[PDB]
Amino acid sequence: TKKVLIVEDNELNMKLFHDLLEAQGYETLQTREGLSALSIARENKPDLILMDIQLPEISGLEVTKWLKEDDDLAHIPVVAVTAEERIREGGCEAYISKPISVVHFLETIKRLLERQP
Ligand SMILES: [Mn+2]
Ligand SMILES: [Mn+2]
Repeated sequence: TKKVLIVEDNELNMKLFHDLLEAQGYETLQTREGLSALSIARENKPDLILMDIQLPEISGLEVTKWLKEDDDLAHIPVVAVTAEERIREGGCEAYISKPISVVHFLETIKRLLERQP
């Protein structure tokens, strides 16, 4: 089963993302903090990271830089959740804007998670 690490401080958004991903048969890991996301990634090896760029304590883009600096985490695709240029340059594979489109969101994540090994 593929696992998606969701980094989102907002309860409503976290629940929406979790519900949508669970419906697809994916397992999820959850946290509201950028630093914790790094720790969790090293302890549970997620297959994709859904990163809110607008976290209250830190920029998700700075967290993404730390991910790319780690030899074990650099390969994990990161999808930014923003409220394209900056995100792509930051190391994110794609971006999802809010209000999010359910189909666009799922298509984007499946495209990155479901490809021949
Ligand atoms: Mn948020
Ligand atoms: Mn669940």
